[PDB]
Amino acid sequence: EAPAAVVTGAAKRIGRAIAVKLHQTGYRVVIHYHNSAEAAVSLADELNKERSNTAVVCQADLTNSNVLPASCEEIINSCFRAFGRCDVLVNNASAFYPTPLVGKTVETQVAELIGTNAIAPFLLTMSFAQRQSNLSIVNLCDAMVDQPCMAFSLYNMGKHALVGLTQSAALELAPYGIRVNGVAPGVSLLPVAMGEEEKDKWRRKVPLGRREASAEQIADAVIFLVSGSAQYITGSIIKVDGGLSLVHA
Amino acid sequence: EAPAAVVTGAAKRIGRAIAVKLHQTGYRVVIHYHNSAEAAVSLADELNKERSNTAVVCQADLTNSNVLPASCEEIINSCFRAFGRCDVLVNNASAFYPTPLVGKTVETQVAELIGTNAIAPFLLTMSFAQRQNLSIVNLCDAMVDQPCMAFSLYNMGKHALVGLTQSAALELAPYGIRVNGVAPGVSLLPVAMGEEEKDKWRRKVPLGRREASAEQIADAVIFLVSGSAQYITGSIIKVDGGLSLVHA
Amino acid sequence: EAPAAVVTGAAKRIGRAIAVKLHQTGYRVVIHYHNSAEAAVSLADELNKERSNTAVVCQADLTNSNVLPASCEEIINSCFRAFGRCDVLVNNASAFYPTPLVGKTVETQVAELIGTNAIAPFLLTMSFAQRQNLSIVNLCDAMVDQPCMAFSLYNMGKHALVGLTQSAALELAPYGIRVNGVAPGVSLLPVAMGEEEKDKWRRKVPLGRREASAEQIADAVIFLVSGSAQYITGSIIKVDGGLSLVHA
Amino acid sequence: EAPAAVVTGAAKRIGRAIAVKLHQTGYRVVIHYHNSAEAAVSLADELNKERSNTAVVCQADLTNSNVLPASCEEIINSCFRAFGRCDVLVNNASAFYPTPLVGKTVETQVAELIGTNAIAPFLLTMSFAQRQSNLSIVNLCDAMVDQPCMAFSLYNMGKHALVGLTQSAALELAPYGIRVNGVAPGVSLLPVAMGEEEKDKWRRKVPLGRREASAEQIADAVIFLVSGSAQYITGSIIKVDGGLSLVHA
Ligand SMILES: NC(=O)c1ccc[n+]([C@@H]2O[C@H](COP(=O)([O-])OP(=O)(O)OC[C@H]3O[C@@H](n4cnc5c(N)ncnc54)[C@H](OP(=O)(O)O)[C@@H]3O)[C@@H](O)[C@H]2O)c1
Ligand SMILES: NC(=O)c1ccc[n+]([C@@H]2O[C@H](COP(=O)([O-])OP(=O)(O)OC[C@H]3O[C@@H](n4cnc5c(N)ncnc54)[C@H](OP(=O)(O)O)[C@@H]3O)[C@@H](O)[C@H]2O)c1
Ligand SMILES: NC(=O)c1ccc[n+]([C@@H]2O[C@H](COP(=O)([O-])OP(=O)(O)OC[C@H]3O[C@@H](n4cnc5c(N)ncnc54)[C@H](OP(=O)(O)O)[C@@H]3O)[C@@H](O)[C@H]2O)c1
Ligand SMILES: NC(=O)c1ccc[n+]([C@@H]2O[C@H](COP(=O)([O-])OP(=O)(O)OC[C@H]3O[C@@H](n4cnc5c(N)ncnc54)[C@H](OP(=O)(O)O)[C@@H]3O)[C@@H](O)[C@H]2O)c1
Ligand SMILES: Nc1nc2[nH]cc(CCc3ccccc3)c2c(=O)[nH]1
Ligand SMILES: Nc1nc2[nH]cc(CCc3ccccc3)c2c(=O)[nH]1
Ligand SMILES: Nc1nc2[nH]cc(CCc3ccccc3)c2c(=O)[nH]1
Repeated sequence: EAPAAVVTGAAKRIGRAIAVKLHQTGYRVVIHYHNSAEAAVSLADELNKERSNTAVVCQADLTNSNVLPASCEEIINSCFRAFGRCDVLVNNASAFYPTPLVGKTVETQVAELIGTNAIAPFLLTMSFAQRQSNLSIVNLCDAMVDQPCMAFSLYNMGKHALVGLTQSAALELAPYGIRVNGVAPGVSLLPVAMGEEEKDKWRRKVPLGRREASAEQIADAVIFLVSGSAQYITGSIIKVDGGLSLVHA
Repeated sequence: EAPAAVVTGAAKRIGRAIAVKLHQTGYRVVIHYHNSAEAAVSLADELNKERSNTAVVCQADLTNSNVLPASCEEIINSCFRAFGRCDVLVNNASAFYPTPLVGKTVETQVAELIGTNAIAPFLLTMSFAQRQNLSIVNLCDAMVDQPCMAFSLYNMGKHALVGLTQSAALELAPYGIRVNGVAPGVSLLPVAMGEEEKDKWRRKVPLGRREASAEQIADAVIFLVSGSAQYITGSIIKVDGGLSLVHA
Repeated sequence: EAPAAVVTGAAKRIGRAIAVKLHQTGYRVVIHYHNSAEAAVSLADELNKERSNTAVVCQADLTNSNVLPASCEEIINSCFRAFGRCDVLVNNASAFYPTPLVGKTVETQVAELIGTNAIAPFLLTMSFAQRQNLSIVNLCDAMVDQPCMAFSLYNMGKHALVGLTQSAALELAPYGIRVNGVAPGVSLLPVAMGEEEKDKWRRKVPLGRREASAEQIADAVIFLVSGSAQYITGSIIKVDGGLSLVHA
Repeated sequence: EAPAAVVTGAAKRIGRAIAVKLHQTGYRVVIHYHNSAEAAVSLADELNKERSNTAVVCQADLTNSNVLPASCEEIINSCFRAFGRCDVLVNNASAFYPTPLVGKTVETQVAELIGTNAIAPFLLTMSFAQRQSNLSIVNLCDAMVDQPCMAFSLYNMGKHALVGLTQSAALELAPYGIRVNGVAPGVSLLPVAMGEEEKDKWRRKVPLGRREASAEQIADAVIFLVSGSAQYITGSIIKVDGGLSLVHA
């Protein structure tokens, strides 16, 4: 019987690449999405045509609120309903936008940036563990946490809290045989609204190849961490940044 | 005239010591409190006896909610109202208790632990910078990489505080605002904790097999706000007696 | 065409497991040794039984001295003489004994601990890169920030090795050479160590309450040299089962 | 009885400013130098003029060799000889030059960069503690240690090893009442050999003030760590870099 994985924000980009690669490893996947309904349905269709009844979709908003604990519990329950088990959780969904210290209200920004990056992963970790072999959780972090982008405090705080969770959950869930790890990209798939000249500026900063990581290169590290080649690894953050975090100003 | 300082959770323990020591150095102080009104007033009385009209109190819940941004804005305004200036912000207030992954609802635990430790300091930082030797000092934790068992949300809150310290230091540097952290290991142990558990933590400490007094924590805060630290920003000073260096 | 790998201290324990797994993956291997001649030769015969002329041995002392650069140049050259190429360098050889701050002379301790853990890896890296999916893997230590009592020089050697990993990754990236690290917590425990002391360390480990097999360490090395890690440089992968996260 | 301090590389720049401030704090100082004989003697004069019998000089090469343990033993002995006590050790002396992986022999480069930045500090710490209130050691580290200069491997390795010494010695010497800390400058007094356009390039990188640290601002952090306001601080490294280490590439 095939193991099952939950991947958050899996409709497109890096989340999709992780969902695809986990499926290619033989996982049945729950494809979580928020707004991207068509891309999520289309991804599940491509994976179900490869192997029938191996991909389902699951809609949930991961913004912080008093109903968020129930939304996260349902995401996890949707895996057990469709596949009868949950072996892997991948915390990939993330809001990303500036919040300068000097549109959306601040309480909305806080709820989205901390909710998606830290609080939902915490509640998803709770539910994953409480619903319970090679069990593992993989958190999508940020290799640039110590060298943050200007005016991204709430986003930076969220990813720092995610490092804390990864270490805290690794310690506490180790007796239960659940490994908690992280993957930290530098520059991978750049924002869609980012101009090409701004893209190349960041590409030129990368020592290894002067380019960004492909989504597949991120998914490769996720797949290593969930495999039997990493059975002793827990509380480890693997940066996949091509040397970006090593370059001085 | 004299510089003014905002200290959150300043009625007792580490906050009180920071407030006293800032006052002794010549600062006028806002003593923020949530539940400890009497203690806050009695501290203010003691400081006002020393120098008239140099200490005020301020009440605010720092739990995460829809009204939190306004509460943080009024704490900062309270400093400008009393003293006409705000030079130092000390983010000391902090909820601390366990949250097992496997009583208070989880949404309330999130609101208090992430609220007091990370979100309130974020909102106070915003208000501090917006209203302008200016410095902010965040009360971190030296055991962030070696967390207490079942203290996930608290650990998440303190990790986020490190992130705020670094981000704020970067963004506020052009404005002349320095942002630093002080990370206690074991200082004044929780009032609830038992003597047995207290002495266990004390023997772990390489330096003197004792805990830090609150004023040893305050000494590091006093250094960071002074002219001796004019070039220091984005730094976190451990005050743990070597505790974080000890293996399992 | 089959790639080639140099593994230092490959006669026994972790280095042997790394040598075996690299060979099983399709690498031709230089098995470096210092004193363990019989074990190194025994491994080479084992591997050459599997595939003919795919393993050679290389004797060198990796203590710091004026002949160390020449020795490291010869180790790298032996891989080219045997196999016509050098694709992978694994710095595994390591001296490990206490050096109290308050037998060997101190200058021998400095030469041995800093030589094997830091200086030889630097000199091997120089010779590796100068001779050119190229990668280097350095054997670090997950407990580098929570060090064993009275192991100063060893801790210094391992800290310096983290420095080399980061510096070489930055500098050799234009050449397409990746430089990474594997950091074990508790793996294969010392040979003469009593099971009672062994169990004290095993009990410290959150994951499974046991030490890492040499094969589990080798697994992270195999991943870092593979095509699944072609964007990974300057990274240090902990294989410690959550040990570095446990407070005193 | 006024306390006594050893400052290595104390004839010029940061080391000199540390020696001066310590003297102003009431310490009697040993001025260690290697080649700056005129500057060291001149400094001892100035300090002895202000307060008689408070300053001596001590010449020593801190390059790694078999005689280095003896040289370090002698530097400490020189403090006990002049002042009858030794309360503070400041490890400031340091060689700083590129060692690309692809003018001196490599063996000489290894000996100077690892010797001065790591090994001599280790042997001085050993000799200091062997001869033993508020006793403390301050190691001059580097804020840019995880974001190193290109082609500075051996220097960077030496500074990394110095962080490890600071933490190891703090742990080990704690039962003896000896605190061991570090100060990590980012951009401070820029090297003499550097061009003025390079200097401005580095100055522009600094978030706080767009300038470098004066030697005195570095000395202020050293003075704090040796004082009674830091008697619970051990194994801590204080960055004095004006936020430089927080700036991404
Ligand atoms: N891309 C990079 O260069 C880079 C660099 C460093 C770290 N990372 C990390 O790696 C991961 C993947 O990166 P990425 O660039 O692929 O991320 P992304 O495209 O910016 O976001 C991934 C998904 O998150 C979901 N999401 C956003 N807000 C949500 C909300 N409020 N509730 C529920 N879902 C929400 C979105 O799903 P829907 O489209 O369905 O709404 C989105 O597709 C992220 O966690 C990121 O932080 C990426
Ligand atoms: N104590 C230690 O050994 C230690 C160790 C590591 C880190 N630290 C850090 O150092 C700082 C001070 O330590 P401490 O032990 O003195 O802290 P504490 O006693 O646990 O809390 C300090 C104050 O925070 C306020 N507070 C708590 N919850 C609040 C809420 N929901 N809204 C508004 N205010 C709230 C309280 O004020 P009211 O009484 O008025 O309600 C309390 O007096 C903290 O940030 C802590 O994380 C301390
Ligand atoms: N085992 C663990 O629990 C653990 C924990 C943390 C880190 N590590 C790291 O992982 C790596 C391997 O661990 P291990 O326990 O297997 O190592 P180890 O047995 O202690 O040493 C490995 C080899 O190093 C060689 N060596 C020692 N001194 C040498 C010298 N002066 N010149 C040349 N070679 C010398 C020896 O080769 P010969 O036999 O031929 O003399 C020895 O077999 C090491 O780098 C270690 O620091 C291991
Ligand atoms: N300046 C900065 O921007 C900066 C940045 C980061 C870290 N730091 C650290 O802060 C400390 C002070 O910096 P600095 O710029 O003042 O250093 P520096 O001027 O480059 O060197 C300090 C002293 O070290 C001595 N020295 C050099 N090689 C020696 C050897 N082989 N044996 C014995 N002594 C030797 C020299 O003494 P003599 O003149 O008598 O020969 C020199 O005066 C250093 O440890 C440095 O690594 C400085
Ligand atoms: N969720 C999310 N989180 C993120 N963290 C970092 C990124 C993109 C990396 C980047 C950051 C700043 C400028 C150019 C490229 C990113 C993203 O695109 N989405
Ligand atoms: N807010 C707050 N935050 C805190 N962090 C740590 C403490 C108490 C000291 C301590 C630290 C680590 C383990 C046990 C006890 C503490 C506290 O008493 N209040
Ligand atoms: N070279 C070498 N380096 C090492 N670092 C750490 C170890 C063994 C792990 C250990 C360290 C201290 C006490 C018990 C077990 C070890 C070893 O066995 N060999």
